[PDB]
Amino acid sequence: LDVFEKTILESNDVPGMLAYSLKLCMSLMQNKQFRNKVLRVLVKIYMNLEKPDFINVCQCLIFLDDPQAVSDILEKLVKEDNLLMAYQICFDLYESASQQFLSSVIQNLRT
Amino acid sequence: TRPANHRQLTFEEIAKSAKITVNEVELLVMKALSVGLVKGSIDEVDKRVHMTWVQPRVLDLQQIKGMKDRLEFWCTDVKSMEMLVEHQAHDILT
Amino acid sequence: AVDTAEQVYISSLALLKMLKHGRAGVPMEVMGLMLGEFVDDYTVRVIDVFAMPQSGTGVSVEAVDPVFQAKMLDMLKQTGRPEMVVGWYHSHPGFGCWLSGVDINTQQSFEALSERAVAVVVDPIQSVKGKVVIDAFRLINANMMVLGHEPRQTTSNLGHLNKPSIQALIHGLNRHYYSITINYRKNELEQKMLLNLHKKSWMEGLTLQDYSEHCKHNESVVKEMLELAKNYNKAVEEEDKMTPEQLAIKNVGKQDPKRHLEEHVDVLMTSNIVQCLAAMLDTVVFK
Amino acid sequence: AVQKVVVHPLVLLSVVDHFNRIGKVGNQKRVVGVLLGSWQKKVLDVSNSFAVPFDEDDKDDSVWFLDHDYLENMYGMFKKVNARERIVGWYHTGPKLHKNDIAINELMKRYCPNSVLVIIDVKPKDLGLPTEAYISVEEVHDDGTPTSKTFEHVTSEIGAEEAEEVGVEHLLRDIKDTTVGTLSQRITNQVHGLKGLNSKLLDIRSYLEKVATGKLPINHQIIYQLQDVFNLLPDVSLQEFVKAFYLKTNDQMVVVYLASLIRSVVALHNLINNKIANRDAEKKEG
Amino acid sequence: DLYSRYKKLQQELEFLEVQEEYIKDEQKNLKK
Amino acid sequence: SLGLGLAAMGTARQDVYDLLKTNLYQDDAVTGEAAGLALGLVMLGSKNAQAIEDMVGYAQETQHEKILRGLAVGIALVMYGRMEEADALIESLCRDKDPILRRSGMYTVAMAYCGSGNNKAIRRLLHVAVSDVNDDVRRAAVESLGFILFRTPEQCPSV
Repeated sequence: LDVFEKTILESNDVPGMLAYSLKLCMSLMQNKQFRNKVLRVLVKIYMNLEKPDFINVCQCLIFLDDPQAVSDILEKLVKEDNLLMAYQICFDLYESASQQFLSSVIQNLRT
Repeated sequence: TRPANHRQLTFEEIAKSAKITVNEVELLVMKALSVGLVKGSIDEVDKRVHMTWVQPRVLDLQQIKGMKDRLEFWCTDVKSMEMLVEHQAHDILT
Repeated sequence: AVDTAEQVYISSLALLKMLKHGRAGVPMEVMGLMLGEFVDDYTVRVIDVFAMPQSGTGVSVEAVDPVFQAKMLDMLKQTGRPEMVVGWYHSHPGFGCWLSGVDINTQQSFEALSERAVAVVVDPIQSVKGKVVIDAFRLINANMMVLGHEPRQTTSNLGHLNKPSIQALIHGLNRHYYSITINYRKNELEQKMLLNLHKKSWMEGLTLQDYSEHCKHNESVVKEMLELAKNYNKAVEEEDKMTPEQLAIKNVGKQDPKRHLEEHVDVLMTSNIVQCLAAMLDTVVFK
Repeated sequence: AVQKVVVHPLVLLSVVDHFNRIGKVGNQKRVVGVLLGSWQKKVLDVSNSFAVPFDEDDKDDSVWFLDHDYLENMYGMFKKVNARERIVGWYHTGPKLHKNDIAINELMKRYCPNSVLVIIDVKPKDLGLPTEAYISVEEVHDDGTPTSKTFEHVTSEIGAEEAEEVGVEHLLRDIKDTTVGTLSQRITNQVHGLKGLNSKLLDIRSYLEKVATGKLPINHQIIYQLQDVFNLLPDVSLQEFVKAFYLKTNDQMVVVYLASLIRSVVALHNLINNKIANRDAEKKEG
Repeated sequence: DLYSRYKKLQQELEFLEVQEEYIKDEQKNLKK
Repeated sequence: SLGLGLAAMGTARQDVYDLLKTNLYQDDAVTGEAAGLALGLVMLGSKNAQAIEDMVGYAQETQHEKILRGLAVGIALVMYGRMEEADALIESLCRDKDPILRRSGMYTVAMAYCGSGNNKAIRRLLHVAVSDVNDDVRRAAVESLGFILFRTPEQCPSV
């Protein structure tokens, strides 16, 4: 895990090298056991990036099923107070995620 | 009394076990084959007889123990030689 | 109305009574009753079958006294549990399956009390081992044949699956009756206990086989297998010759070596490999 | 007296459906019915059956009933509807040889002289043939009683017929072991019948449970055969039984060695029959 | 991208091993 | 009931499950698609194993066929995308004598591997497509291939 986190925090340019690695770690991934261990650290560094990407931290999350982590960063965008960038974190969540996940996350949105 | 290995007694042993001379035991065993109580064959020059079948008798609760243990290891022999067949010809029919 | 998805469930038990009574008096049209259990407007279940004493001719067959009928049903109520007559059958001998002009008439008598009396034909000649050709029918009104109106209002993708024969189409199908798709009610109650009861043996294989003659039979084949190979020492030698598609039509008067020469090789193998292996187990097992 | 019996699969099946029809009693019922058939050429035939009403109470289990009017009229119908058919005896569903079947046979022997019975199976698990039949013999003899009568098993098999072979082979449509080649014998009686000999070695192991602890009658007429089996145990491996065994292996394998030699040449002639159709079309067709 | 060459040719044996089994059991089953 | 479970699809509502119990135990043919289809819809991907035990324990003793048919789709739909968590049931229905329930076992592995390119499915999902004798189950077996392999449309025309 941490030498893979060191691939993305090294002397390496990022045009798109932190994008297709997310594609490889979802498409040709063997099991869920090595998927979630890789996928959870690839978007905390996106939060650690100077521009937090929004569609991939929601795309990974419904693969990871965290009904509280999207509400934590929804709080950050309510704290930031712009529905322009609190938008694709939300309609990508409505389009992709299931009805039960949107019925489970709603306790964390109104609280 | 003798096992199924040999059961091949000699004429001198009958001369011991029945205290009768040599020139009458052949006259004795030809009677025994004629009545039907025993089924075997008679040699004369090697002085032995190949008895094959004897008349079945009765037995108490001790000779069944002989038929208990002699029967019991014949179970695993039927087990052991068949165990090859369900293992070696297994893919030939599932 | 009906939906032409009628799906008549029968049994596993009735059809053997159908064919045995159908074949023991085969060239005459034998017939009987169908004693079953009704379910909803779509399906029907026929579980038991019995016949009657009959009197017949060449083209017609009748029944006799009705006192046989009521006394038979009383004895089947008291032994087992009661049922109800779901229909009737008959047996075209070697014809096929259709309603003839007299077969349609007693059907017309039976469709009045209950309107769902199933008419069944069994042919115990056309049935070789597989197909058992059965094809149960039921009438349609010839009054709607006069109207030119097409009945039965197809509402399921289940009717037009089996195609009728042309010979049954020469007859009243489809101007006075229709066909019904059927299957068979199968269960471990019965299916396990006809498989594991019919083709079974006990000693046919733990025994040897005519030990002085098996090796003798291992020459009764090999001796002519020499001269049959002499024909195989002949027929290949006339190749690089006239275009062996010609060597298919021409050789239909006499036997070829090539197919007959691998015929005995299977026979000369399994006769030996079985008899060699079965002898070498009795050495181990029997002392 | 009787060579063997011949049972059709219909009457095999015509008990099971009645066993379903009385299966709602739950507690206890044996199916007992009238067996119909026509024995000819000293071979017992079985064709048709039904079942007669029959009950049994456990306390004083010597009280049976056969409603003979149901036996009179329905056979009279069956004698009408098939005059070739007649009575052949009776049967019962036969799990474990119940006690009333010593005089059920004597109750209805005034119809059939050799009133044979048939024991069938309703829960099939075996490695044999799950149809059993006995015969009635009586004896004023060796030791037991002045009035002694014990049933004796005549051998049993399921006969087929050209009418019903159409039916049963349509009714199977299931897992099958057809194409009898080198392998059907390996599994019908080399995999199977060796384990068939298990439950017969283990069956006499079950009588052996009386050595000092089991039931009180001891042997007298059971051990004359068991004394014979260890006596008729086969010959040991010292004689030319060793030598004449290698003799025939040295004869039976030569035929296999010739037959396998032929198998290689035939497929090699087939190999050129594909090299005639490979090279002579790539220039022609392309 | 040889690790991408490895998945696709791990996906080959993933996909080929079943196919050679798939026609193999037809061989008896069509005969039956 | 078909409109009711459709709007309450995958919702695990107890209120729709209440009147769907008494719709199920009617012992009636015509309620067969009414009960068993909506009984799976409201429990989509729930795998509530008592309700599976209620369903597979019910479609073994009834004597109509739409009640054997509506539950055949309903018990396939209670599990969704499980990858290992259906396989004891998959072995259970495929071993059973029921041709509908063997056919129902084919749809369940088809929904336990939605888009999943697993070999462990494709060994015996497609082995029973060769060997099984009913034509109903053989049509369900080959129509389970696109539902497990729509993730790559390149390989499916090749097989």
